[PDB]
Amino acid sequence: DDEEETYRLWKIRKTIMQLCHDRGYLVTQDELDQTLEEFKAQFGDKPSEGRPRRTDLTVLVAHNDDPTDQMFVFFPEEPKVGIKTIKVYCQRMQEENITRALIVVQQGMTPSAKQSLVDMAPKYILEQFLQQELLINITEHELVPEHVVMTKEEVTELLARYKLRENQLPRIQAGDPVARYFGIKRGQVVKIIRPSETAGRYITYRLVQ
Amino acid sequence: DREVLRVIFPTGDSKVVLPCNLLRMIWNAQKIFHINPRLPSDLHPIKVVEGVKELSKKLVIVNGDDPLSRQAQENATLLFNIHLRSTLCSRRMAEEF
Amino acid sequence: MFAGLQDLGVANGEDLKETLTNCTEPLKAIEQFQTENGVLLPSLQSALPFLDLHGTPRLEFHQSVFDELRDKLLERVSAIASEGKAEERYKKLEDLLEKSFSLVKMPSLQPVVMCVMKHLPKVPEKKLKLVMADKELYRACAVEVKRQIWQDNQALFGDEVSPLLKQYILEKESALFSTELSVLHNFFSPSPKTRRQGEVVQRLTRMVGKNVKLYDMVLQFLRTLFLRTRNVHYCTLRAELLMSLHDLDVGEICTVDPCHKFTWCLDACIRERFVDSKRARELQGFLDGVKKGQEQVLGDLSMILCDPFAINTLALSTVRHLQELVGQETLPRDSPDLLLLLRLLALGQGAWDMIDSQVFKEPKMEVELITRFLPMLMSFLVDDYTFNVDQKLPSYPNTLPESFTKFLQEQRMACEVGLYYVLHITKQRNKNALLRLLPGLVETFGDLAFGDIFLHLLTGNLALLADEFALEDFCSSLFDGFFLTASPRKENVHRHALRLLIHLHPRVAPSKLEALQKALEPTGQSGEAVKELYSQLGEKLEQLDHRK
Amino acid sequence: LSEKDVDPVRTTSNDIVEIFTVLGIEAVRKALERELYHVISFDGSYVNYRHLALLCDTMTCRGHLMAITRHGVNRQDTGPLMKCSFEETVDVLMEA
Amino acid sequence: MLVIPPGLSEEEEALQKKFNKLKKKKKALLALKKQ
Repeated sequence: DDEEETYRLWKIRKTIMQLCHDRGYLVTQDELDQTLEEFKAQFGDKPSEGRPRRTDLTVLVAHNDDPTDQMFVFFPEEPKVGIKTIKVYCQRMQEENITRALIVVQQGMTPSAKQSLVDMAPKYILEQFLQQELLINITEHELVPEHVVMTKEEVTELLARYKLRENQLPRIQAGDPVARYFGIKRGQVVKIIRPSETAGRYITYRLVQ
Repeated sequence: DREVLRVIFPTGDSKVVLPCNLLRMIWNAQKIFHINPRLPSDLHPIKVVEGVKELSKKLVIVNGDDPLSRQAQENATLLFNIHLRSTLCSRRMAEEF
Repeated sequence: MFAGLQDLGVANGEDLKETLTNCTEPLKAIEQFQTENGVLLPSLQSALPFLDLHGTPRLEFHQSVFDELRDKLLERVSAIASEGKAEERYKKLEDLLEKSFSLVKMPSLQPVVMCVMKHLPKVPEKKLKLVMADKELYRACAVEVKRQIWQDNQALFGDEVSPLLKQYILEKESALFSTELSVLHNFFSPSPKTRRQGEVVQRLTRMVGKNVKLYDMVLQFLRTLFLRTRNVHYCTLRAELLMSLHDLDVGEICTVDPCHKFTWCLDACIRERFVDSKRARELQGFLDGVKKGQEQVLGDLSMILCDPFAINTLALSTVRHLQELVGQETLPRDSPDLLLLLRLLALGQGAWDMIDSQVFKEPKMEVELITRFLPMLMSFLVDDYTFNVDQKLPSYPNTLPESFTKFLQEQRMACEVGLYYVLHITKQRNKNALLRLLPGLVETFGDLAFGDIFLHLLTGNLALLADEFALEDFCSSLFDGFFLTASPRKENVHRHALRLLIHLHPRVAPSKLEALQKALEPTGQSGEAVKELYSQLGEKLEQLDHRK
Repeated sequence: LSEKDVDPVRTTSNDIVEIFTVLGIEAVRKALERELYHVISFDGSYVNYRHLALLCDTMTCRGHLMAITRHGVNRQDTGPLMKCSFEETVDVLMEA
Repeated sequence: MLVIPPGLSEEEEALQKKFNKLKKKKKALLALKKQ
């Protein structure tokens, strides 16, 4: 089909825009809430054997606070990404001066690709994202409370206030869907805001490990 | 505070669990001092306002003046403070109690 | 007081006087004259008695109607500002101003004209000049109108901002000299957004607003002050004002300025405390966009790059890439971004030179700098690494070439880079290379080693190295090699020495404590701040001696 | 959840492991609390929220679903003696 | 315009020699860590 593919591409694009907005990257208001119709009109309404193909709607976004912190979002064509595709993506990012990529695969990439991706991490950080995980925005689910990423200074302020070491905080693993949504790395602390039926509102903290 | 409750309590279930049974203590106060809820009383409403405000400062759960500490203290007794304000209203103290 | 009702044909107080003078029977004249002048409401004639039956004057009635209709006119003019198509609503506003400006001075109908000329996209210039003619109308103008009209009057704006300029300079010169010294809590510690959170910055953002002429006036003022005084705080003011305008996303100012993006980026650099390959690369890409006839902007661009915070950020970035090259065993010429930082620092430091000389051509760099200076400090760092290795292996050679001192004395880039690497290694507790490079700090470019930036950062770093202050050798070497050379004539050096002695006296040995006390007793030729610092030092040391 | 005309906000799944893998550790905590409340208040009784909250917080304190069995609480680093107090005493003693 | 000579300068050569010495010492140290 082509109509369902158009719907899928629009949906994943919308979720990527929301994710970039959540991380603090500068996403304009108009493209954040562009409905299906303008997407169809501007990209092509015919992904199958048509101009709205992949690698055409890849997006670079710059950080709102810092103009020189940017992220590519790529949509590879081959269902199973191999070493060649991530290698050419590395090459493309090489002439650019940016170090952050967001891959949206259609099926799980090859184990060699994952191993190279995790070996590449210290200089060039990039993540994979199955398109199935992107058809919905999980932070809008009622079960997922408010997640906020905490700066290092306020983490130190927390630790000083409660006089506890970082290993005594509750933990969250980097493989968590919300953790991957916010792209947080180890040693980084997340504030969590919940509505409580006994207090009214409860704030807890989680250390990424 | 009404809007805050409505976003904490969807489906409109007002049965909550709280420390002090305010209505029963109001009834006790009415019966101890022989209030006679038929004659006009001598209770300046600003006394009600200031009394609620100064009571809210004494019920401390998180102790400290740090902004983090103040936020934690405010969040800990948010629900009870909402209930206290919704009960000890100047109008409710002026026409019902 | 009816200046303007003569244009509408409204009979005025003079007409009342002449009718009362040429009157035969008062009832006729007064009644007819003010009843034709009264509110022509058909049903109003029945309301008049009932108002005054209790004795309540009908003036209260008319004033109540006036106030209610004033509320209504304010709401309706706000609705005009909100609703209606642009062309029709602008034309309506223009016509309504044209037929209502006759009563602009009257405080009764002032809100009408004030809101109308507030909501106009472009108020007629003749009426703007007339408003500027009357001080009351000028003071009553809204912020939008004041933005719209502040074009010709430059003396008034200069006088308005001069106390703000003075207070800003005093704040920037007092933050550097703060009684508390620390590396993390220093002058450059607050983010540019936090630096703009000040009341002065918000007042200046409100004052400048969206007007191009006001922005250019501020640019000229700051350029002239920087030219006269060589005070780099004007650079920080210009950058903060430009970023505060950027935060509002004012199109009429940001779009016309190519430097607004650069200033936003540079303040981001300051916020991140570093310049990576990305930052230097994009700053190069923007700098190379010098089109024909736009070379003057370079000077103004240099005006942005002469920010003390920006200079600190670029020099610390140079230090970090130098350490990275030491770790990587790679030359600076194999990393173009370090040379990019050097060029950026050169433009920032030569901002004043290019502004004074008015030559809008990029100054050139001598190659001996890169061929000898940076390899020398990298040799020092490699020597420290070799000492560490040989310590682990089952002495540290501190041979300092004098061309280090020569480069620091003559070259501005060598001065900045060497001073910042000294700061970094003093923060790093790198005692050996600190003693190695200390005799080279006696003379630098324009006493940048004795300047406020480096002296504050050095005091902050030594506050971390207070433990070494217990030993006599460390304090003796540091003081004799840096402070005692410029102590008797330079106020800033002696003030920084006094602050360091105050803040690090718990560790200093009693012999060195007393030696520094004798070396730091000010005479009558020093300022009052010196006396205050001496009084604080005496109190602290007396309290310490009381603990015995 | 990705199907059209399906609410992606209110749709739950009664399964804690699936919710953990899809939505995260806080979502599984809230869902686990709701499931315990449903299974306990089904008879019409009442147990104070503090006890469910404490149980759920201990169950999901380490970022992964900690089962209350020996495989969940003995793998947590709490000391050989209380571990042998629970189960497989001599085994954990030999390991220690 | 910035121009850099193709040849290696005096201090560059000394720095590269010290790079070589530090590299050899650190490789010997790592071999010791192997032992």
